[PDB]
Amino acid sequence: YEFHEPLRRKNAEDMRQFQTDVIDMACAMLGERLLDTVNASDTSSFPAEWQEAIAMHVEEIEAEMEEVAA
Amino acid sequence: KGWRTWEYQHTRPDPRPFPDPPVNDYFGRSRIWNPIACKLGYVRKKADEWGWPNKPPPPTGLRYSQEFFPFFFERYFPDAEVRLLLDSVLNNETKRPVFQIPCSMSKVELVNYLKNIYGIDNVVRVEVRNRRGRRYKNEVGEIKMMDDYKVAVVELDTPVSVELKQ
Amino acid sequence: RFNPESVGLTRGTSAFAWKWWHTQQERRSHRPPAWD
Amino acid sequence: VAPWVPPPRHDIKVTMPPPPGGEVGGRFGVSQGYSDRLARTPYWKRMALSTYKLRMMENATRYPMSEHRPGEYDIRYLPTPYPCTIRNRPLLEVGEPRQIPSIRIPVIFLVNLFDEAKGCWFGRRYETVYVERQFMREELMPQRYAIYAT
Amino acid sequence: PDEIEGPWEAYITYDREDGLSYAQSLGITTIGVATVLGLTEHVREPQPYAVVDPVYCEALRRERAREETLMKWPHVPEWKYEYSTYTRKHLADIVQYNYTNVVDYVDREVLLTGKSVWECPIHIDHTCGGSKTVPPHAKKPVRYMDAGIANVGVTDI
Amino acid sequence: TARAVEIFKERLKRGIYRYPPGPPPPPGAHDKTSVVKVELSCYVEEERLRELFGRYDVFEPHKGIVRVELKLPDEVLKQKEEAEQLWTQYMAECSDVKAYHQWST
Amino acid sequence: KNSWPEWMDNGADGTGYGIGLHRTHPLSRLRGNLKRSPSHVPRVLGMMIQGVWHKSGVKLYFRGGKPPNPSVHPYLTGEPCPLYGWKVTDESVIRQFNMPSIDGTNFRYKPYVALQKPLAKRLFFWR
Amino acid sequence: PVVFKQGQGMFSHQLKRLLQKKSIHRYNWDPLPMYDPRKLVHASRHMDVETWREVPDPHWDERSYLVPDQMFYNIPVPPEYKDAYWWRELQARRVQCPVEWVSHRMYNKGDRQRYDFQDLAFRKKFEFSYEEVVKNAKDMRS
Amino acid sequence: QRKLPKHFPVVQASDGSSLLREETIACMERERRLPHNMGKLYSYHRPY
Amino acid sequence: MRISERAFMDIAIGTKAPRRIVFKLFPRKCPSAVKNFIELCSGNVSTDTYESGNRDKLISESALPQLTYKNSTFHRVEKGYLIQGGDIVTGRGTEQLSIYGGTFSAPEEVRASVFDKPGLVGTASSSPNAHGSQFFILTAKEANHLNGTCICFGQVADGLDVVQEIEQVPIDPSGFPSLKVSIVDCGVLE
Amino acid sequence: NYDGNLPTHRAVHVNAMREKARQKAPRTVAGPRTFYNSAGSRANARSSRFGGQAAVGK
Amino acid sequence: GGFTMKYKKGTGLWDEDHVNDYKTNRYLSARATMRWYQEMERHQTRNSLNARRATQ
Amino acid sequence: TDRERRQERPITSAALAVMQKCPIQPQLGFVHALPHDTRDALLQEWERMHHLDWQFGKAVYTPRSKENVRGNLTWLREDRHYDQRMKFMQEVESGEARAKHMKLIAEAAGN
Amino acid sequence: MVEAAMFEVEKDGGFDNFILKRSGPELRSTYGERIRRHILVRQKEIQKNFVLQKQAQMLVESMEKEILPMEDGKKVEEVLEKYGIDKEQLLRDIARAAVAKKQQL
Amino acid sequence: VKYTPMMLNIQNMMWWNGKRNLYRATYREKTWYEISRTGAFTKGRRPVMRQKYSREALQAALAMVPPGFEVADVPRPPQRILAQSEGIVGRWYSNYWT
Ligand SMILES: [Mg+2]
Repeated sequence: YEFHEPLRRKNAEDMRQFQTDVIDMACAMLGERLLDTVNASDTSSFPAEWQEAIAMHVEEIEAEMEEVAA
Repeated sequence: KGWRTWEYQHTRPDPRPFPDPPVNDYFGRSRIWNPIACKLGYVRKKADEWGWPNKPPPPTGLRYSQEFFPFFFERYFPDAEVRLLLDSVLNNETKRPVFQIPCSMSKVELVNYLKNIYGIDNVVRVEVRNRRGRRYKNEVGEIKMMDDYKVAVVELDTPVSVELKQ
Repeated sequence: RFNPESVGLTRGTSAFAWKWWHTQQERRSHRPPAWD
Repeated sequence: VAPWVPPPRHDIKVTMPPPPGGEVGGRFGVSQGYSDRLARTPYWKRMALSTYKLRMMENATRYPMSEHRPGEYDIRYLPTPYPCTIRNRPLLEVGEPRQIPSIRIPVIFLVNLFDEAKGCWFGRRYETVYVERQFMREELMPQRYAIYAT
Repeated sequence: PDEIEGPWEAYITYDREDGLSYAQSLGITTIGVATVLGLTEHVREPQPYAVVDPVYCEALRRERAREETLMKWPHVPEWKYEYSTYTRKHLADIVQYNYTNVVDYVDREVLLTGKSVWECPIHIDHTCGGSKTVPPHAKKPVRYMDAGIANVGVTDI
Repeated sequence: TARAVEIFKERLKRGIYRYPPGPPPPPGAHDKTSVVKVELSCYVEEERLRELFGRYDVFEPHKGIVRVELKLPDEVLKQKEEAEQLWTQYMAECSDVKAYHQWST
Repeated sequence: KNSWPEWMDNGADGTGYGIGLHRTHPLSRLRGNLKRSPSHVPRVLGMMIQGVWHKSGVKLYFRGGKPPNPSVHPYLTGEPCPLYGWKVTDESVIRQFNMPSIDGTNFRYKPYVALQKPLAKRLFFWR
Repeated sequence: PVVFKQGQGMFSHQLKRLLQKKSIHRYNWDPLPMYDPRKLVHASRHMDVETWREVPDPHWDERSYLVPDQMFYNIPVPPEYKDAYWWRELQARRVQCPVEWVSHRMYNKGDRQRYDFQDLAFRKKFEFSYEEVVKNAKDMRS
Repeated sequence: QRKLPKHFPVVQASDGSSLLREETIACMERERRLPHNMGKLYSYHRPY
Repeated sequence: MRISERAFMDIAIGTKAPRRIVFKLFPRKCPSAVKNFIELCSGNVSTDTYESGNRDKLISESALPQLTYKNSTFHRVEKGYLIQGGDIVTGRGTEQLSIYGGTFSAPEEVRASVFDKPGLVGTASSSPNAHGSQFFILTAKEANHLNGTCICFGQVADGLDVVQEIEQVPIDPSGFPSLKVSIVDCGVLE
Repeated sequence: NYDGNLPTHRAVHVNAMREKARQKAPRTVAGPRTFYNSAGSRANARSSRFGGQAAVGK
Repeated sequence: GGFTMKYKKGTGLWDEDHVNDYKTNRYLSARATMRWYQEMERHQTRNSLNARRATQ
Repeated sequence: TDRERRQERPITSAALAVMQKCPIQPQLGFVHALPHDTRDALLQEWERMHHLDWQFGKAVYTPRSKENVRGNLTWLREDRHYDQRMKFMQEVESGEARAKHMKLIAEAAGN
Repeated sequence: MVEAAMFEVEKDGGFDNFILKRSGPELRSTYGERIRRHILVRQKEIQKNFVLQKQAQMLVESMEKEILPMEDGKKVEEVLEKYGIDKEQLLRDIARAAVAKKQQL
Repeated sequence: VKYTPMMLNIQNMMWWNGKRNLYRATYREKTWYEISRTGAFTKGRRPVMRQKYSREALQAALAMVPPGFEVADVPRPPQRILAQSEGIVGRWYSNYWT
């Protein structure tokens, strides 16, 4: 048991991290599809605070891109 | 240049320095115990312990526990040949008799032996010496050697003696 | 002339020897109580 | 000491012994396979566990070929129980110089690659183009611009 | 024997616990010339978790390894001609190896008393300690059709 | 030793030992499988049986089948052995009758 | 490294106390330097024949004369210490001889079983 | 460390005869430090998120490949990783003894026909008893 | 036919079991080293 | 120990309020296990050491594991089968301990044990002859495979809802309960 | 590429000896075998070149 | 091994034919003659039985 | 830490039910099949700079969640296998798989 | 490797394909065995990542049915909490997708 | 290794000097003299199928041949292939010698 337990423990941690990565990739793809639907269709936008936070994060990401470029 | 190897039948000759047998023929005072272990030792040990190969081997727990027959018998039915040297306590009141002990026992083991099997409860100290077994030759000249022993001088509190009726 | 593999280690060293001479629980996050 | 000895390789028949271990994938040098279990099994038990159609299917011979290693002869029919060396032999023969030319291998392209110095396309997407071995190995393959045409 | 094909029992281990339900739903009557007789659920005792647990299986395999090692190693042949070759000594060697004054003393005492002796007063090791070199489980093989006229039982030649 | 060894073998067969002190899980809890016994009159190929009894809803090469074990009953096996002995005796006897009466005809 | 402790190689005492070949009980937990491998035979034979010369100027295990027999040495029972003489680490090694008592019919048992005078010097007694 | 020289004394007279003893032999297989075989019992398995432990996959247990071993006697590993244990299988199928000690079976026709020589496994094949041979011949009437 | 050569010593119980084979061998070796019936030794090389 | 027929534990699921579970022991059929359980539920630690005492001992008596069920945990819980706990040397589920010493044994009591009703308390043991402090409350309906292995030294008279509540705790990948199910106070109702 | 039952040239043996002298680096000394290997170094005064190694053994 | 006339071995009217017997004597006693017949029959029977056992 | 993050943001029952209703499930035991080497820190940090990590059959394993998909043969194989799985699921939900199975049954019965 | 081995790699269509086609004693290289273990582990990881992407796609297509109109932020956050998604991380990946779209255009 | 002991004609035999060459087979099923006996290997003046069947057994062995088979389909195996015949077994017509 002292030999075999760490292996199943690592397997359980791998399953937990797999579920976490599934959730994260699903969130990323959900954001992608929502943005695509918004910029494609008409009269389908985000709430006020949502748009404000999205614009702020876009500004931050563009600043980070300019920093890693220069 | 090659040899005429077509004239000999395929048999291996003996080496020129012929090896001596592993059996030790020396029975003197500097007799050496052979550290090299052979297959026959293991075979005889298995056959004596659990009847190899006619009986299945006991599990590792029983083999490594105190209930394995060799250890069980050595504990409950001890086999220690402690014999008294009469030349120390015969017609002389001495405070330190002399015993012949198997070379595997120690001072504390001898004290326990004398205290429990015979009841000698007054033991001050023990001085042990390892002596080679007594060797001799018979009429035909064959060399014999008795089992090795240990001379143990055991100091007591009260002097003891054994009286021989004249 | 220049036979390091034939000569002994006392007379020469090979390219191999010359090259290899140089070569040869649970975690819990804790924050200091000093800061807020 | 071996407390467990692996069974004979490819012993999946009821009446016939397994093929030589060298033919199955073990060591060569043996022109016949032996199975201790099939040998110890009495003849009446084999005839009971087999039927005539199954017996003939197991007797089915592939002489002079081998069913487990396709494209080559069988080591039990070769003079030595080792495989024949006329098919899988070294690249150059004894006393032969190396004069192999530069061969051009087919390669399936994955992107529209355009050489700018020559001003022309290496190959279109999903196009089988014959390119140089070293070029494909060191430049096309690592960039994942193309894969081998198989 | 080939004329009595007899009933064959096919035990099919299904992946799920719905076994024999899918079978009765299929409901085959013949397959080739087999004429399937019946389809039942093979009653068996439930295997404990020890059969599938890797720790328990590793312990059992360790025990089996130790048992087989103790049974197989070290390998010593049951018999060979070298045993009977090495355990042979001459009469002078036997007398020189095992001898005590007991035999002569018993000769004198019996001559003086008049008693009878039925067993030797000393144990004679005819191998001169060579039989201790042969493993204990040794035994000679059975030889068939030997080249000897002794088994005939002749009493006049 | 023999008595205790047979007792310990019986104990190990049931699987009652576990390093972390505690009772093992129940036996029929992790099985998750069943065995169907099919009675045939003639020998059928294992591949045939597997392709005819496999699950049509499983997209796997095994098709819900773990294994197929064909067996002859003990009575049928003893019957086959006795019939083989009788057939050998019959062949020998007919050969002997032919060879004995060949010369008188 | 080695399986046996390092005081068997160089005793913890400045004089070299605890040097030699130490045999251990099979069921004991201590480990000694008595090994019969083809690699350990040289040093075992060296300790048996040549001995061991200490830097203090004394032979610790075998000065001379009759060589010791490590196969019959009493089993190891502990380790040395600077405070006392010897620490008994393994007590199950020491044979505590213990015999039963007269409880029961033990007063009638004799060394021999009964089957259904002035001594003189003789050369031989048969039985 | 300990050197060996001639002697000419009684210690050397004893050593010249004691060093001729044949030490006990045992064929030890090559260890597997890189590819631990008993480490792959947890490889290629599904786990139940309810209890966070592996599932006793019958298909896994059935298709598993057994790599022999001296202290665990064998290990079941997934067949994908079985290619790294091709030499231990050869060492296990081979006789656990130097071939010179048993080579007397390849030096005569009788043993060359009676013994199996496959992966260097000097194991005797099946042999009918003389009574069995006589019985078969007499039943066949030839 | 003998299962052991005619010159082998009989180390076995009366019933045929080999439970005390090694003990019998040790007893025989001890008796060869020093028999209990040994009278007065005449050789000039005596143990004492 | 007829005076002590029932004990109680205060189980806390992480940060929740302690809930009481009351047992009911059978000292007639198995005195040793019941006595051990009662002594562990009691846990008299009234041995108060002084300054000079600590100075001459150099080691506090509290440095060694005390024979108390207090501050223990339920390390082993599987939904639908049982709940196991009661470790002294640590809270991980190994290295049992008893009042008689390391581990006790009682073959005449083990041979007569029968697990056929839920809410039955037994001693969680690795082998039938090595019993310690670790106990388990059976939650499943019938467990007939535990007949000559453990010893059922009583049942639960009050707290089945507590058992079912601590059984529904999710298990984390480490094989332990996600929430630390502990025993904040144990005692005996004489 | 067939021999023709012809002897080998002398340069073959010369190059073989050169390769042997180059690969003369490793050692084959064994511990317990040095006792018998030291017999080539006749150090006892009882050793004889023409008589042998008879009188040196005690 | 090698070439030996197996096609002639066993073709005579009796067992002693086609046997390379070079260990005989000009005078054979009763025991010697009995052993000679025994060895001829034993040679034939051992050859036949060993061949049959190997083949089967 | 990762344990704190997991206790902070747990997995919901709906997401878990979706992940379990997914047809394919992963196998996580491959990290145990990596070759193990007892390599010291100095030696490994020297090889990392001298580009000896991928030489002589060696390699460097780093866990990845997203992978570049272009010409990836194993990814294409898994994609084709998933397409075949979806086709088989469509067949078995339409009922033609049972139709073919019953056809095989009737053929084996008549033959 | 050798020149014939490189030709065989080009024939098989990849170093990984060549190594995996060679089985056991056919590939008698310890370097080959190490690289084969690495390739097998990496293949299993690639299959794991494929399954991961499929799970993510299923989650997205399951949660899109309610978040399609995104008329109310509270209505969106209800589904986000029911499926266990961090709103800040969602906004951050939306911004990353927007920056990527700007870079693409 | 640049020069093998087989080049220098060094006689290394177990019965001669106790040594054996490094590059050789431990077991040899057939020695060089048996391999050179091409008359007993190939089909030269030597029968290969020893079973002589009756007229009814000949006809029964021809019924298992599938319709549409011709003798010209089975080629003569090369010289290095052992000339042998397993008798009347399954797919026996594929054997040129049978
Ligand atoms: Mg000296």
